[PDB]
Amino acid sequence: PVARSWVCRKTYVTPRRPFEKSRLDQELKLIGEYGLRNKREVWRVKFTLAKIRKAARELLTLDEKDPRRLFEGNALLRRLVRIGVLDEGKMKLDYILGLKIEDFLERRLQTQVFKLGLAKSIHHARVLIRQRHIRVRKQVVNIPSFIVRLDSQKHIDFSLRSPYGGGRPGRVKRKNAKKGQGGAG
Amino acid sequence: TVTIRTRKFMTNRLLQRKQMVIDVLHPGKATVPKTEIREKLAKMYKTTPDVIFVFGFRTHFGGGKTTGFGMIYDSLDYAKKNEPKHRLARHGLYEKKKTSRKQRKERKNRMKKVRGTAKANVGA
Amino acid sequence: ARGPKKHLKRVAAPKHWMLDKLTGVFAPRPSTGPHKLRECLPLIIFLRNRLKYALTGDEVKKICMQRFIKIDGKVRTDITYPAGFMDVISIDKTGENFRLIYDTKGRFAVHRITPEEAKYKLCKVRKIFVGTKGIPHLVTHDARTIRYPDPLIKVNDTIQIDLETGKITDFIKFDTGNLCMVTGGANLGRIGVITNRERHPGSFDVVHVKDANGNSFATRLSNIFVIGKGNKPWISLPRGKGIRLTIAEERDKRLAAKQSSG
RNA sequence: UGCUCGGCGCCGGCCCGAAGCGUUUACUUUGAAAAAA
RNA sequence: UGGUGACUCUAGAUAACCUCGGGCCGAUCGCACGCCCGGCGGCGACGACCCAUUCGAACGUCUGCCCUAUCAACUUUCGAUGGUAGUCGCCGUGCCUACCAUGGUGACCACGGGUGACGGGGAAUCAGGGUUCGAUUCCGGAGAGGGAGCCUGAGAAACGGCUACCACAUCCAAGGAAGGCAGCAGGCGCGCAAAUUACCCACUCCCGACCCGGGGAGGUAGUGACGAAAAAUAACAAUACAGGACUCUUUCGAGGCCCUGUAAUUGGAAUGAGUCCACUUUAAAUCCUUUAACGAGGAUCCAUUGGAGGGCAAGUCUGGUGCCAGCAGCCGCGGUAAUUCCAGCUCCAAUAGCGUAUA
RNA sequence: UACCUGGUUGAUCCUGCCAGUAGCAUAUGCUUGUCUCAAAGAUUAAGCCAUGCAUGUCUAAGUACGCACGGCCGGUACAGUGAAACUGCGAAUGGCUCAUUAAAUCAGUUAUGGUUCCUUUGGUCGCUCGACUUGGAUAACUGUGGUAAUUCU
Repeated sequence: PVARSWVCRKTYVTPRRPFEKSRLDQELKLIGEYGLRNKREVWRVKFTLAKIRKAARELLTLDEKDPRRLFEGNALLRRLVRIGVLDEGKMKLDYILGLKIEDFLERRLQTQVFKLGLAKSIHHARVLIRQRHIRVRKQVVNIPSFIVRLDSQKHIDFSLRSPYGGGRPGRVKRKNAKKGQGGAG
Repeated sequence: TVTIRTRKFMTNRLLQRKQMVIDVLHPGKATVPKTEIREKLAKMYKTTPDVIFVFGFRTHFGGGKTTGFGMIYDSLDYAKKNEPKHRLARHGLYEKKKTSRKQRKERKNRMKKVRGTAKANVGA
Repeated sequence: ARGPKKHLKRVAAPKHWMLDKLTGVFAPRPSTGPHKLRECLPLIIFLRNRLKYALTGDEVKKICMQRFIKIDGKVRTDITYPAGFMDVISIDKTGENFRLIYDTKGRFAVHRITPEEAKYKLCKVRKIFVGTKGIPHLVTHDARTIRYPDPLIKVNDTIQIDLETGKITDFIKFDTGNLCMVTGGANLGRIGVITNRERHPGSFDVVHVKDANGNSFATRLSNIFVIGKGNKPWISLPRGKGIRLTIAEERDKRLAAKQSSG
């Protein structure tokens, strides 16, 4: 009898047909497009999409003017428009079934850093996010699997401890300057 | 250099102290030790560096803001009255014995092995 | 199991205590007292959670032993004393008083009261007892035995007593039309008006309670605690008035508060 | 669905309310009571 | 008098009893100390026959459990079914006695046997419908080698209490003493199978005459690839050249910004493991966060596991033995032209993880 | 995601099973940089255990003549802290295991009008018609012995 938690779940899912052409090439296309390490991340996004789709199907299996269906559907639409997957005009329960995985991956942190113009390439954006250079809402983030909300999208700048957007110069510049000063005299 | 702003502050006259939450804002520096926080909060509150007990300072990710808890008493006797002993030992106002619990347990078993006046001298 | 239990686990506690999961394996088992274990509130939980006057279990005991705690007008020095429903808590150091009554949902809520209101306590009689020499008795819900009551007091007629002596001051009859409180159950903490009552022989009687907004519900007879003479109550109701407003209106009010705040 | 007591109105009285009773079953629908994780 | 849906309920009245192994009817202790004229007073602590209340416990009512006919009749006055009157039990009743009648259950599965059976709240799988598991932190039940019997106590058939049995076993001058880790660490045995003879009452509670003492209940750290979540091993610029997205010399050629990809050509920008000062956390540290001084160009600071005929993504590559050695979950490859064996190159799959075997 | 593919024939349609494909929880094998949680002698043996620990407890309010410390004007005993011991309370809680048990345990719903209950809370405690404090025993202590040993006497 200890004070523990013992609660966990698997976030990704393994596909039924591992050995094929079409969606394997599609997942390679997604990895090479949006800059992902492996297929566990894209399987994680597919599992989240499957959970959202299952919740939407179990909402549509009920009837109109049901308080439970209306409450959970309004909460789901409000969360999905807070994330930024949907549009303000298309705030209905039937628009959930007509979205794809790249709608989720446009709100990823690396994609937003690359499309904000402050990064060179997608892999450069990923390795720059992982190396603690970019803050949001004056809080320095480290992780690239960051779902950027709609209200926290215009507050993505360089960190104040970074050698790019204002700060101390880095390790190799000071080392090169000290080496040049030692060699010159 | 170091900016302190208070929140969630309340005074309980039943425990004759003032408990509060201290946040430390140090931009781009190492975390401030508890002593400097003690005279900063003391000179903010116009109280001598004697009756302030702070604990549990955790630094957020990024090194820009820390959170902590602290209590300000009214007198040193009341600070010695209702306070845990380890913070008094941290301030050097209290000292505990250094004997381990295994020696105490074996001493208790040796004293329970005997009976009478022999408990004082046979059990160490 | 060769005797009574002395330890209570953390998840075995009732939900209205509102304990957390990671801080320990054990929970404060209350001492035996006026109220039942499943429906009570220990002084330690109320003091260290509802007002946060203490932080540890030793500090609330240092609070409690110094005779700064008055429950039902008498000084209590126990940390596991069950402070149940409708009890009064008096703090003479800070000049603040609390009355333990339910919220709109099934949990206890804090309720600041004036000291002049903190002199009486509504109690519900459980049974009518005759003594050893033809003398009438009365047993309340907190087992406070009162000798020589009014002879118009029936089996389920709530009374108003006084704390410092223990005498009967007033009472409210149990009739259809009086404002009522419910203790125990799924729809716990609702304010309504008693309209009907079914009499089932050999079983539990069920009454019908009508809310002020036209809502109607039902509960057992033993979960009925009448507090008012008709429509006007005797005790000041807290915020929300025990109305049991629905989930969608709760969300609408919460977003109204959020956009009003900013 | 009807045959002893009294109501929101009125002059021995109309209506309503009600102590009492008014085929048992399954099925179906609303409520209660239903430990926590 | 009072109540229940209902008393042989509570109370009222009369005539007795009331156990010496005995129901109560205060010979107990602190604090502040007092007014009236030796008596008279406040706040408590302890004990107490009684009632109600609180944690409960106990025996009952209705419904619900895996397999089996190579278990179709079972139990009976050494109680099986019911009746009368008693004993015991805290009461209710064959729970047990003395006397009575032969009753009770069963094909809608009794009875008998097995279980690799603690039961449930639950877990995995999952269109729908279902299958399997549940020793395992919560609830309830049973036991402390296994049967048996008890003292004390309100509550025990108690075993970190006692007595006797058998099985094993410690010390011994041999006359006698002392035994119970299916508690926390640890050893042997067993097995494919499972960790430290560590620290502390600070956090959560528990017990006591109780702010103050104790707690292997618990909390902390170590072992830890059972399993789960996140995620390093590189980015960019110029020279390496095949020409398109736009216009064009019948055709090379060329205007060519973004070029797109690639070779140990070069170049400055960079942070992380690790070494470590300090701060912080904590009963005191370590873990994490913060911050100085170090710290990457074969960034050796060197990423593995199985496969390359079909299912089943990926070579008629080369050399060797050539139905031998072997591969192969299934078809089948092995015969001196092996897309399957044994080595080197390239390539595909998940990638700090991958393959194999039993449920 | 309400999913199938190879194999009997000279070749073609079927029943059919074999083998692949995915999760799960036990062991084993190869390999290994950061960090947050976290299972762990359960399957065979409810087999045997050397060792150390796991249950003890005082306020103003039950007993204080241990100089073990210790206050003074000492004569209305007892200033105060006080080991030890008598007394009352808990040790029937917590912790471990799944060996018995197939209407047995347990689950939901009911009843004790057929009983008990430590402690807490509330009531009762001059309701009886008949000393301004009674008695002797034992601890602890002092002294003195047997045993090879015990929380033995």
